[PDB]
Amino acid sequence: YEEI
Amino acid sequence: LEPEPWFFKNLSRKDAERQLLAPGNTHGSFLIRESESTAGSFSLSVRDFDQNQGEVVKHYKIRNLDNGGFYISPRITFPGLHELVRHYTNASDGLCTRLSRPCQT
Repeated sequence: YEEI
Repeated sequence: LEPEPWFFKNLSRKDAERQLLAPGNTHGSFLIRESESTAGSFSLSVRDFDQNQGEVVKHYKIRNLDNGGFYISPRITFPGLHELVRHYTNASDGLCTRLSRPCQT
């Protein structure tokens, strides 16, 4: 997953 | 019942990638699906265009608040997924791209  | 155009309840991570990367979709195309990693929560999948990799799909965890609400970053929470989608359609606000159109099928 990407994060902000 | 009557899912929103962006809501793909039972679609897997890999099938989300497959469909978002298929013809008829483009930069910013997105969907929300049940998470395969965190039972009871949702995942956001969005197509992006990278200088290096070309077209790719990125996934974000949508966290649940106890007793209702959602967030991707604790900096800003929402009472519902409609508000979350509207927010990240209006501004990327930390995401890789703005949410543009729901996945076309």
